[PDB]
Amino acid sequence: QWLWDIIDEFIYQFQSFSQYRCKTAKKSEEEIDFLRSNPKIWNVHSVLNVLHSLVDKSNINRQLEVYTSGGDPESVAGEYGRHSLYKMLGYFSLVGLLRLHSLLGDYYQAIKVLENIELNKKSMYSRVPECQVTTYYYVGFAYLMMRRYQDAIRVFANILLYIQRTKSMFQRTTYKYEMINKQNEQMHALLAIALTMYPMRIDESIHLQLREKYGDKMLRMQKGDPQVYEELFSYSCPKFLSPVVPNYDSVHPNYHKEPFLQQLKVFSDEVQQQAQLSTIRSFLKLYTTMPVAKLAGFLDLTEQEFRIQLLVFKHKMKNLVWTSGISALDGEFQSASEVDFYIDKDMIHIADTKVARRYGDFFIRQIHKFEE
Amino acid sequence: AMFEQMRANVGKLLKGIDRYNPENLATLERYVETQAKENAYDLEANLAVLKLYQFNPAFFQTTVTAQILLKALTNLPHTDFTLCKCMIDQAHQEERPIRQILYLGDLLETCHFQAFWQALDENMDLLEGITGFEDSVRKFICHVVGITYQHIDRWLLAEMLGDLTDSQLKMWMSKYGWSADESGQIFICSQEESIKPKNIVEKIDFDSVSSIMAS
Repeated sequence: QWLWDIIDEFIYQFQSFSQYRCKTAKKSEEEIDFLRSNPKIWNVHSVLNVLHSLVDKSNINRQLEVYTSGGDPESVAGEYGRHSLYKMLGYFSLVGLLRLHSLLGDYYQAIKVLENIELNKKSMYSRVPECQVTTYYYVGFAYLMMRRYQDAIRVFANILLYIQRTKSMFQRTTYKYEMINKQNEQMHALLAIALTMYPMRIDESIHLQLREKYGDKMLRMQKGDPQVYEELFSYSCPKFLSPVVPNYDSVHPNYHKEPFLQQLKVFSDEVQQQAQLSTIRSFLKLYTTMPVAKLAGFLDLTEQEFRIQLLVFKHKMKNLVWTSGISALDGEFQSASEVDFYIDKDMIHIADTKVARRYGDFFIRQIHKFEE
Repeated sequence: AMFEQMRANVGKLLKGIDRYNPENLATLERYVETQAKENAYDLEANLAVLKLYQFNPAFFQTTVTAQILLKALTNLPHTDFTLCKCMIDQAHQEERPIRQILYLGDLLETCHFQAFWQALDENMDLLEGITGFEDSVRKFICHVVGITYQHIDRWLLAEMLGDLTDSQLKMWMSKYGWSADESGQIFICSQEESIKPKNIVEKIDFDSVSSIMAS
């Protein structure tokens, strides 16, 4: 009862404020102007937007994942709760992007994604690191869903770096500080499995404490064990969807695991054959143009007799991960071995290091201010 | 030409609050068949019907989802068909004709084109009933041939396209300008034109790095 005394009092206070949101932003200049003046912080005004991003999503996820029939939650929020706030004229501040990226978050859990196009187009206001890191969060996830593994893996690198010149300080990632650490860790780990004999960019993204364990995971996954298919997929699911609260686990109510059938089994199909793409590339491409010695050496390696070695070989070159040609008279297999790049880290660091100098020189000149 | 007469209407439907209202399925399920029959496409209208079907599983209609699924598979290697299974329920992937359509879809992603045309059942008149579908999948076969072959044998390219005859293959030969070579393969692409490496070449980033190191 204490459970749904808290839950219901969030939504009823948000439904209250939703009317104030629509009322102030659009037309009442003097009410906005009166609100600019009185406090020393306009931070109180702005926080309440994306504070209610993740708290409302929790409360609606509970009501979603308790009532699976005669749907009250999902059409009320979708119609009224979300579109009224966002579709109409933005408040003049970062609040226009806050309500945008609150809506982008709400739009993310729903698996209907195609208006990521126009959400970026309506992000007219400048990309502050606060708004930008949370844009690249979802935009990278959108590329992860687009099967643009090579694009998305770069986008996850920067947001996990912790020299995007974040400083926070006053609770703008609060109570989920390490979610940004572990979700970017996790979703980057899936992308490494698909392609990698290219980056050589994983050094920047993830630190060696985790690179060591996730490194051996990919190898153990693709080569010799489907065990990593399990444990990777266990950690990947809470982070792929982001279901903010799983409901109280008990057998007396059912009500909760039924949505989790869909939610989970939706992502089963993702990692299923995308993982089995990996093992083909896993065997290093030892000799770039393969004669009879190496082509048969690789067709001994693909699968054994008899039936249907060549067919399966020529099915898998198509996907994205080989570029090659067949010759008839020679009987020769000629192929493409492409590689990435060595050092791209140093020249990106040359400014980052100078920020270690800068905020060094600056913070002590704030202490040199005080004790002088 | 009913596709062109619903674009403006359905465009404002799918940007409003009518894409989480189930009542709009009248105009929307009609417009889904208008894609399939008239050989046109709109991902958003499909995905909204799929989302409204995911909302209330009872309103799911098998043929309307087949008209989504089949036309998703013409548009590969895009993630249109990825977004289909994401909204289609556990119950709803075991329906007819859905189960056969999904299995055939799996073959196209893993690019088992030989197995695709073997797998076909020819008594399902719905798969004949989608206009330009039989050629669309063939155009996607030849699309990926161009990306990852430098040559292909005449018998080989035939078999991938459903065991074509000599005369049937003349269309596909002419389509991307492909032509015969000595003994006796069909040319697809030049060897240096296919590979396209963008590998080792950087460390030419002097200008920016000196502009920031200027002071």
